[PDB]
Amino acid sequence: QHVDAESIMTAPKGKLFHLQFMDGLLRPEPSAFDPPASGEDMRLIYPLQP
Amino acid sequence: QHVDAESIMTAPKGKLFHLQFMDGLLRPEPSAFDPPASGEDMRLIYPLQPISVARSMRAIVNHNEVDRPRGAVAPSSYEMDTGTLSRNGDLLYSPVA
Amino acid sequence: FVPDVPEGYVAVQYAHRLFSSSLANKRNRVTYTHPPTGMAYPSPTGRPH
Repeated sequence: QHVDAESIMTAPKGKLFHLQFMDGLLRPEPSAFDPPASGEDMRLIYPLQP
Repeated sequence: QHVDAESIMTAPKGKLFHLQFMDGLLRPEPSAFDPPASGEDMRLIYPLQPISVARSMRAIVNHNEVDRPRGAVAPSSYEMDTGTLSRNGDLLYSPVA
Repeated sequence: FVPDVPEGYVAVQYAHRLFSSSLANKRNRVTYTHPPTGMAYPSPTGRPH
C-alpha cells in the first residue's frame, strides 16, 4: 500500500498514516549482455529525522 | 553424445568418429552474493590443428559496459566487395589505389 | 508559430553512435554521449540541454 500525494496535503491534522520504505542492498543485479529496458522510478516523500 | 576414453584407444584404424566441443563466451555468469557450489569439470581430449576454420564472425551482442566483448570477430573486408566483370575475365576486385 | 531555439544551446548532429548502452547503478540503461566533452549521463534526465 502507498499514501496518495493528495491525502498527504488535505487531511485532518490528527490523523496518523504510515508510509513504506525500501532497503535494497541484497537486490539482484542485471546480467552481462542484455538489451536495456526503458522507464525510471520516482521518490516523492522523503523523511528528515533520520 | 560423447566418445569413451576406451573406444578411442582400442578401435579399428579405419573408423571416423566425431567429437563435440564447447564455445562459452555467452555463458551466464554467477550472481553477487551466493553460497559456492562444489565440484569441477574435466577435459581429456584436446585437438592440435587448430580446428574452427569456417568461422566468418562471432558473438553478435554488445557488452554490458565496455566496447568489444573480448574474442569478437568482424566480417572479412572481401565478403563485401562487388567487382565488375571483364570482357574475357569474369570476377576481379577493386583498384585499391 | 515557430518557437525560436533558446539563447545558449549546443547544436549536436544526431548520430547512430552517440547513444550507447552501458551499466549504471544496478541496471542497464541507454546513455547519451556528449560530443564536445565526452560524458555519460545514464539518466533520461539531468542531461545537458
